Amino acid sequence: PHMTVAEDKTFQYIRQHHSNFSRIHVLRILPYLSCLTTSDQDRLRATYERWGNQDTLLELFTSLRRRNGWVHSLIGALRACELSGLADEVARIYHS
Repeated sequence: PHMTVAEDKTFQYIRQHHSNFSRIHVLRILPYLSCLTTSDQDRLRATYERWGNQDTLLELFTSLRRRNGWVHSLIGALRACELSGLADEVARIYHS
């Protein structure tokens, strides 16, 4: 019963507006996402190498969604990676 209404709403927003998020660079954002496990990190770096940014970004969001507090992890990480506008939009949806 983990996932909250706000989390789901946020995930669905990112899904519907995925092209808004295309300038995330997966490799740069990964170490900031403290909600990911070391195993998650390992797998996502290896996924990136094989499939590239665009497909790995899809996998990143579904990977995030399985973890505690991913929304706030993502918001923090977006700010840390010079994407504060994306952070603001995500926070706005979460609190809506």
